[PDB]
Amino acid sequence: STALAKPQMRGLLARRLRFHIVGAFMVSLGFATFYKFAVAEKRKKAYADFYRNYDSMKDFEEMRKAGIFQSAK
Amino acid sequence: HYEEGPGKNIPFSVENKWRLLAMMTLFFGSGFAAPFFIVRHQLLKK
Amino acid sequence: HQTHAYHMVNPSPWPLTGALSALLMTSGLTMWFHFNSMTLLMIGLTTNMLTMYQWWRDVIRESTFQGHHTPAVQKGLRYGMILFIISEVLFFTGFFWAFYHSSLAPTPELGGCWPPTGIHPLNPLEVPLLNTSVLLASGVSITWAHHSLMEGDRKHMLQALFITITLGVYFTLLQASEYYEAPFTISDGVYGSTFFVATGFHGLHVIIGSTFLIVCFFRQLKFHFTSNHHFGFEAAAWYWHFVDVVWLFLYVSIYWWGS
Amino acid sequence: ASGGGVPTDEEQATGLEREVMLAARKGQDPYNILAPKATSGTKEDPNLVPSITNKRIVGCICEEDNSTVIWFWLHKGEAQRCPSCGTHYKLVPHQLAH
Amino acid sequence: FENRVAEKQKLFQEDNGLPVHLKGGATDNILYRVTMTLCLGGTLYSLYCLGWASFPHK
Amino acid sequence: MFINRWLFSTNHKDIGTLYLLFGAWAGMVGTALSLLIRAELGQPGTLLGDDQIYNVVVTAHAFVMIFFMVMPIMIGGFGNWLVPLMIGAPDMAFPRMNNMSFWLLPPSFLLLLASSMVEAGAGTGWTVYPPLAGNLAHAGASVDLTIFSLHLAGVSSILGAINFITTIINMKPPAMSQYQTPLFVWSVMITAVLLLLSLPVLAAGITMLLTDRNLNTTFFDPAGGGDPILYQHLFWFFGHPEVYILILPGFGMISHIVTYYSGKKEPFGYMGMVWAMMSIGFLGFIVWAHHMFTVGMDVDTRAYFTSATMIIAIPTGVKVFSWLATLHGGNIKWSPAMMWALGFIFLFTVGGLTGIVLANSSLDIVLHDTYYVVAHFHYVLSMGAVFAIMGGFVHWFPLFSGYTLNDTWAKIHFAIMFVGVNMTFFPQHFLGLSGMPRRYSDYPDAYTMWNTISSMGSFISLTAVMLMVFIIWEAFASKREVLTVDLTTTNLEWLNGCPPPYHTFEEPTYVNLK
Amino acid sequence: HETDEEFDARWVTYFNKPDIDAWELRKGMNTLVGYDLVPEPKIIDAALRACRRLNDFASAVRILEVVKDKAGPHKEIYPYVIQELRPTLNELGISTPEELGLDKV
Amino acid sequence: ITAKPAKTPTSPKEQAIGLSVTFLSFLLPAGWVLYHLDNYKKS
Amino acid sequence: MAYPMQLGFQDATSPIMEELLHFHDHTLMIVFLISSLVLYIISLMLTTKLTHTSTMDAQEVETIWTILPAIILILIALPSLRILYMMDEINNPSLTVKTMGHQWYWSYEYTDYEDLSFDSYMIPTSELKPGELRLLEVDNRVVLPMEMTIRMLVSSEDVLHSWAVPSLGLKTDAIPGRLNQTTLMSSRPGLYYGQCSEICGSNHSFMPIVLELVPLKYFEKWSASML
Amino acid sequence: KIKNYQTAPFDSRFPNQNQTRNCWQNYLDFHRCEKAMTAKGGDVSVCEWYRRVYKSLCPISWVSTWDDRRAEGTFPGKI
Amino acid sequence: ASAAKGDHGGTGARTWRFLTFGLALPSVALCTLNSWLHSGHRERPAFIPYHHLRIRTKPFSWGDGNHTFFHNPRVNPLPTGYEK
Amino acid sequence: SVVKSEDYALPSYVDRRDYPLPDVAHVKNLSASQKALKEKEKASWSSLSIDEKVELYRLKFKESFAEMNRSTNEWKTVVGAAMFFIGFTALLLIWEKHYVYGPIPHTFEEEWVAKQTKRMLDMKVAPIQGFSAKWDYDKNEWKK
Amino acid sequence: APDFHDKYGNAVLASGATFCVAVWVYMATQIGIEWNPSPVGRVTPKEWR
Ligand code: HEA
Ligand SMILES: CCCCC/C=C/C/C=C\C/C=C/C/C=C\CCCC(=O)O[C@H](COC(=O)CCCCCCCCCCCCCCCCC)COP(=O)(O)OCCN
Ligand SMILES: CCCCC/C=C/C/C=C\C/C=C\C/C=C\CCCC(=O)O[C@H](COC(=O)CCCCCCCCCCCCCCCCC)COP(=O)(O)OCCN
Ligand SMILES: CCCCCC/C=C\CCCCCCCCCC(=O)O[C@H](COC(=O)CCCCCCCCCCCCCCC)COP(=O)(O)OC[C@@H](O)CO
Ligand SMILES: CCCCCCCCCCO[C@@H]1OC(CO)[C@@H](O[C@H]2O[C@H](CO)[C@@H](O)[C@H](O)[C@@H]2O)[C@@H](O)[C@H]1O
Ligand SMILES: [C-]#N
Ligand code: CUA
Ligand SMILES: [Cu+2]
Ligand SMILES: [Mg+2]
Ligand code: NA
Ligand SMILES: [Zn+2]
Repeated sequence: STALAKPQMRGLLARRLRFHIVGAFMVSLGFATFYKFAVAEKRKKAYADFYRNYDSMKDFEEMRKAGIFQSAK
Repeated sequence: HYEEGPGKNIPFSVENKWRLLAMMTLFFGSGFAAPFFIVRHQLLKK
Repeated sequence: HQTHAYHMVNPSPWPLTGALSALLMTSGLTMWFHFNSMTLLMIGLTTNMLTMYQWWRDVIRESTFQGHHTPAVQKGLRYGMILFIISEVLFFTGFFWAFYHSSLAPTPELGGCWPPTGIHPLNPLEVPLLNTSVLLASGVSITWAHHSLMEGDRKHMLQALFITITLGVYFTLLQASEYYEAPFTISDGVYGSTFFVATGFHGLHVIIGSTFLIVCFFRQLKFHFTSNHHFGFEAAAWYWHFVDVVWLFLYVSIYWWGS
Repeated sequence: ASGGGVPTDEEQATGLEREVMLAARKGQDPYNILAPKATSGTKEDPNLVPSITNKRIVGCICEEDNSTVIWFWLHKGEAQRCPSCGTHYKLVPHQLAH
Repeated sequence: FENRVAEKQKLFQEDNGLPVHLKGGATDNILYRVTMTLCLGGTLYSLYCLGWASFPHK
Repeated sequence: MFINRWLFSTNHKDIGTLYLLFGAWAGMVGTALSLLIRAELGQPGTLLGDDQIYNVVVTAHAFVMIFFMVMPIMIGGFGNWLVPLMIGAPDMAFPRMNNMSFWLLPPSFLLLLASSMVEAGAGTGWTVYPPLAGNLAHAGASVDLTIFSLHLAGVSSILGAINFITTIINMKPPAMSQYQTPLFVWSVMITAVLLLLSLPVLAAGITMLLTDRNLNTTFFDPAGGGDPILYQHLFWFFGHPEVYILILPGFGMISHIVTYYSGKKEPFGYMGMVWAMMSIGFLGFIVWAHHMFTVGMDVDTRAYFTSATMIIAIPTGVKVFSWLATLHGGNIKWSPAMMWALGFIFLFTVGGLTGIVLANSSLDIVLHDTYYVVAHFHYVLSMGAVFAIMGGFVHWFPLFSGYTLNDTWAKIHFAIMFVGVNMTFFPQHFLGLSGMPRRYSDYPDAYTMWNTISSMGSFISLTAVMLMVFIIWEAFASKREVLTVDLTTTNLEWLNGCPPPYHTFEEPTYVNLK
Repeated sequence: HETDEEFDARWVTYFNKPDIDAWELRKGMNTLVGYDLVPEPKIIDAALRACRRLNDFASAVRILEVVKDKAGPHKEIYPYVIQELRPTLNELGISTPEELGLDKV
Repeated sequence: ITAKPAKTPTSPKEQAIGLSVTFLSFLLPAGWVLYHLDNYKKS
Repeated sequence: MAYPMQLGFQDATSPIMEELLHFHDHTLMIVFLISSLVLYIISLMLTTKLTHTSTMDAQEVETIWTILPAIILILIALPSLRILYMMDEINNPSLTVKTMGHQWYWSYEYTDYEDLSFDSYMIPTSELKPGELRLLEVDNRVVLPMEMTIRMLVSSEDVLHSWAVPSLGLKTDAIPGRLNQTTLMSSRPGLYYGQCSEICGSNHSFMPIVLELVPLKYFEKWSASML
Repeated sequence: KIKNYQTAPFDSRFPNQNQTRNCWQNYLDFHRCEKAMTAKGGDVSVCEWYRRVYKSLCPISWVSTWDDRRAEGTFPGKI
Repeated sequence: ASAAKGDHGGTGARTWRFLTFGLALPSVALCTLNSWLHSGHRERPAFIPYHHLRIRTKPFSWGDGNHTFFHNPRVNPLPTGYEK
Repeated sequence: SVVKSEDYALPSYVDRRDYPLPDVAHVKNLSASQKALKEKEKASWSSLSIDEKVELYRLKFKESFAEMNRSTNEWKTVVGAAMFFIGFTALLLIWEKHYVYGPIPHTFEEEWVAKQTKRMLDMKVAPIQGFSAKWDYDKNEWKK
Repeated sequence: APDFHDKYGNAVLASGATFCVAVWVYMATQIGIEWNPSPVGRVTPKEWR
């Protein structure tokens, strides 16, 4: 036989809201970070790596040899 | 002056559920079937 | 029995006859344009006239004869008229927009200039100026009509209203002769197109406005208007000022600036 | 310059238009054109709500500028209270036509 | 002209249960039937015209 | 009796009921047309073997859904039944003109069906751009019949808009200001001001098209000094307000449904919701040329239309967050109407956010005239309007009929519809980003996968529509009559009973000024 | 607005009014459960005594049910409140919903 | 909302009939046109 | 061209297309955020028995949810407008090619020096050579020199059409009586496909665009041989 | 002769997307020039720059239509 | 502006009639003179078959299909020139 | 007990978590014993039995909080039935495939596709990320 | 007293799911639909010229 303490009784809904809006925000910043990493930076690097030593005459000659052009056999 | 109340404020009868079924079938059914028939008509024209 | 002041209207056939008349006139114009026949059109024009005649007859019955136009009813009618005229102003606006678009940037087909090569505009100082003085005058004589009616003066109401309608009719005959005399037609490129379709919708409104004033003339003759309750006359005066203002914009834009 | 010949509303208004005009001249409002002014709304001084029947819908705007209107049937008999603010209303039935 | 508004008012307020569009008497009924016959007749004619125009007249 | 009541009506409730029947019937037509579209596209190759017929189907699908299903239901249907009730008015201001707005619609629909039956149809797009819609590329009566159909539907909505404005301004209780009318009445008033101003501009532009086709005018024909682009400005100057016209009464109903099933007496931020609908209405007249970014437009005009277009998201998001804030702390009731309103909030957000991608004229150069645009508007507009209409319809069916629906069947229907519409339109984003044009009867083989899924989704929504019909049959077949409805104290339209009598507010409400 | 203490004190006074009628009792409880809080024991104690003065046993039990409901998933609140009220419950002969079998579905 | 029990209850069997009839009214006519589309195209 | 199951844009062929992909990535991040934040806040509102149904004060939370959106739109508009104006910047083309829309095929005119013009029609499916692309191939391709600034001018001789090549970020409507300009620069050789992008009637779906990008010297001999 | 033309350069009088007036102005200039020359006893070759520019810009069908209309007496611009 | 006159005590019937006869109808009589003076037929210009004028993309739905609705033989040439 | 439609304009009884004290008692007519119970209730509640307390509750109110808030198995019927109609949709799609659609173009045949795929690699379709980027031009196979 | 859901709930759920998965699997794999999946990792490129 012990008494129960007095729990918080006031502003329960507002407390739940405060708590989770902060979590909603953090999901967003830790996701922003992810999207910026798996998609956006991945793209800049794909393009940058592709073009760094890209040789367009060499690319053309391989296409020309493959027979793909009307204007160049 | 007019009938008032559930089932009386409408241009169609709901006195019998089967007659109602038939009418609703024709009413929504004609709307739905019309574009198929218009396309059939235009195909058959040439 | 109601204890508000609003009007509950007797069930009426005119909405349906008006709707069918719109279908006949549109079907009709189609038949005329494509199947060389005027029959549908003639029928929808006839039923349309009959619908307007009876529907407005009934409004006169409901008001002068039966007393349903309380202040609250009359106030709604004043909103409805104003809204109506707004919608007509937006309608002319799309024709003004067409005019300015084509005249501000004339394409090479026209000669690259406005008026186009080969178009000889009317002199805006001849019959168009006359038309302008006619419509402006009729806005002064209708305001005299309006004050006479409010001052209780029947004879001067009828006289000023008569002068107003004679000026509308003079405008319409002057315009019909201008149309006949013009060396350019509706088929003369976008100059003809914009000229005729804009001034032509304006002329139709002058005919409608004139008809509305003639309706008010006959009702006045029949003593329907009181010195304080005469919404039909107000509405026709508002619509009349609308037709005058549209003319002033046509005059300044098409006849003067576009010349 | 002038003359007469144009009827007045006093002469020629008829039906409900005439009725409203005649009542207005007596300061009365049988067609509900004006908004009623509130009493203090207590038990002892309730808002008095005329009706030609034994119930009438009341809309209570509890505080000035509320956008929410509180709606309820007021029935003949004891004063009722607005379920949002408690202000008191009492129905006062019957007549309008002699 | 004389003001015969009061007569018209007496006629259109007569307690006979008639709708306003028919309350002027027998002529209203005629004009009504002419209007409605032309409208319903013209509409059936437009349906006829549609049927005819729906097919090539080669 | 029948003819007096139903052909000669001067009653707002019965004319609202006729609009709902008319709009439900149009809906079955526009639905069949959309399933013909998706069947053509459901596998690579040709189904109809006739691409003029495909283009006529696409065109009719849009005009029917927009002019005959959505506008009649929202404004004629819910606006007639609910607006006079919600302000305690005895009817519309012009109850007899109201009946002609209704009856103009069957003739306008008949003209539309006539244009598809004569010649080869109008295969123009619902935008009806010349010269394709002119008398050389579309010779004969079909496009004129379409134009006349629009003229009648235009007259019907313009006289409707005059009726609603006047009714809402002039017929409230003497004590009720404008800032005391429910948000649905605000949404109808704003919609009507836009109808009033925009439809006469369409009427002027399609009239010019009619005279170019039949009186040798050359407004849009460069051989007479005309310009096809001028028609596009006239059309979109109406067409943008038109899109807000189609959704604003939906936002009005949404606000009432969210408030009601949250157990709340009022929406959150009422004056913010008013402000948002007014700002959207105002700004809806200055963004139209974002429909024309590939026409050959100067750059500064492009920068301005991109920016004015973005600014509209601001008032639109206030409304989304205010619906969330209305739900917040609610005693949430999971009725079928609440599910429709929640599905609305989610679909509308998705579609408004692809709108934001599109606002960027530089990205729109590549997305314009592709399925990315079809995906935008079937989310924000199409499903947004349909979900609000289904929400409103389930919520207020017992009010209009005096009978209840089966809530379980109605939950089932929502669920099927939500899967169908997402399976139909989500894949079209992929099709549009990868470059599939819109208005196509067939596609390069790479696009097969998403087309196939999209066409299959379309049949799932068919099944939901057939179920909807049976659900409405079941309610009228069983006749469970309504006894009690909660929250009448802040939902005046329910307070005269279910259904309410033919004449309500014969004695007006009593409201004190104080 | 006001402190928690002033809010609670105003509610206490509301329900302590000796001649509170049945209408006021309902208006006060139905307004109060709109707030984001479970009412302090001293507010519920005043409402319960108002039930006594109005000879309404059933409403006292209903008041206990709605306290429990206002706590949502905070299962510690209701047992604490009942603990705090137990002298008043004893004094007035009010059985709890659980003692009545009225917590069973 | 509360309501009375149905005045004319519609049993599971009657539901099954109203539902089948409703689905057939949409399916058969369109099914018939689509099934014969070849016949239209070359005719 | 697009490939099976593609989710996003075709890979960029020009620096301007590449810019647009990075700008779409920025935008769609934001789009994702917002939509997720929303779906989420919503499920939050809907998953508690706790209630609070009395009047709530709005003018405060309205600040956040008007200002935050305005900020976000500015974070989209800034790079949006920079791209818009960058693409509008003067560039000095070495070549102008006209294309004219027709029902249903494209004609091309290269008249800086000689009168070279020809018509470009879709290859019918039954005439495709093995390994060619249904609806995409043409008899005569638009040969152009790679790595050079080209001015395209676009018009029509009948109804509207629209000349599009998604991998280059290009779409310019083809309007009769009007001459619309766009510039094109391919960083690579190869074959680049688009499709008519304004509804122009029965065969809107079947008048594609195929660009053939090769070294200048091959373009010049191809030109000479097409006279 | 101060030439060496690849294509028509940027013309700040016609900087935007619609190049119709660029084409038309050059077509006019060329023919105005050729008229001023072939009249007053001089050389059409001073007109060559406008000829090159309108040829580069203008659709063949426009040039062709405008040439027919000058022959017919129905060309609406002032030369 | 304030025009160049006076009255303004009240704007009544007498004032508006004074304006109708003293200002408005006299303007109309002045304009009618200035018109029925500059009227008399002007010399019709040489016919040139400009392709932006006399448009015919569809026959008009009256007459022989080639005459405008208010065709004036004197001053409206057909696509092939003025009539006989 | 019995509620009537023609009572719509009168305060009514409701069970709602958020409106605990509704505007009228659930039972308003009392039998002789129910009237003696209401009398008894004017005296100390300690002298009421448990049964009598319950009976007083059930006179004032229809359902308890626990009764009115109980969860249900309805979701199973909703999710099962929706999957049933979705499954039924597949049957329409099987029918449409069997009777409406003919053969799709020859460009989807396996050998056509292999040749097209080589050509797309030869022309280096989407060489940065989308397509050819995924082919190994050295090892002559798809990147693992 | 058990309602419709208590009595049929479990069976509606189970067979609804079973039925839906079976028929969509059949439609997807057994009747000749060409989904046109990526060749990547699945098609061996073949000489076309
Ligand atoms: C319901 C009708 C509706 C609505 C509401 C919208 C809303 C918007 N539309 Fe759309 N739109 C169409 C119907 C609609 N549209 C139609 C039918 C078409 C094409 C028609 C055709 O060609 O046939 C179309 C086409 C269209 C185009 C032309 C694409 C093209 O053809 O190339 C463009 C581009 O600017 C556009 C942009 C937008 C935007 C920015 C909104 C906004 O008003 C959306 C704003 C809403 C949100 C953004 C979600 C809510 C907000 C938040 C959660 C707050 C915070 C948000 C941010 C900070 C971004 N739309
Ligand atoms: C092809 C041609 C076609 C023309 C088209 C027609 C349209 C016009 C319409 C109709 C106009 C008809 C006029 C009616 C005339 C008589 C109405 C009878 C009423 C009357 O007699 O009004 C009198 C004035 O009338 C009057 O001079 C009437 C005077 C008319 C004035 C106009 C004439 C111009 C006068 C020349 C002077 C010009 C110099 C002007 C310089 C200054 C201007 C700024 C005032 O008298 P009273 O004592 O106050 O009356 C009390 C009870 N009636
Ligand atoms: C006398 C001045 C007042 C003008 C009224 C004149 C009467 C003729 C008929 C009614 C016209 C009124 C509406 C305006 C419509 C278009 C053209 C009207 C202007 C006009 O009358 O133009 C005439 C051409 O008429 C033509 O083609 C006429 C072709 C007549 C058929 C008109 C076609 C009607 C189609 C209109 C559909 C309107 C849709 C509007 C809907 C409202 C929005 C819902 C000009 O004659 P012209 O020989 O070319 O040139 C003169 C050279 N001597
Ligand atoms: C050859 C001619 C054919 C042309 C076709 C169309 C032409 C004719 C239309 C001309 C308009 C006639 C309108 C007459 C309306 C008479 C009814 C009337 O005027 O009704 C009044 C109410 O106003 C009311 O409804 C006001 C109602 C306003 C209607 C005005 C509408 C203008 C109509 C335009 C229609 C075409 C639109 C434009 C097309 C591009 C009655 O109230 P009071 O006057 O206060 O009287 C009561 C007092 O007596 C009591 O003491
Ligand atoms: C876009 C939405 C469309 C949804 C898909 C509709 C799917 C279910 C449709 C069922 O419809 C029918 O089925 C037939 C066969 O299954 C048809 O009979 C045809 O087939 C026969 C046998 O193959 C013959 O017995 C007949 O004479 C006959 O014409 C045909 O009439 C039709 O009504
Ligand atoms: C946006 N339309
Ligand atoms: Cu050419 Cu579409
Ligand atoms: Cu828009
Ligand atoms: Mg386009
Ligand atoms: Na196809
Ligand atoms: Zn109150």
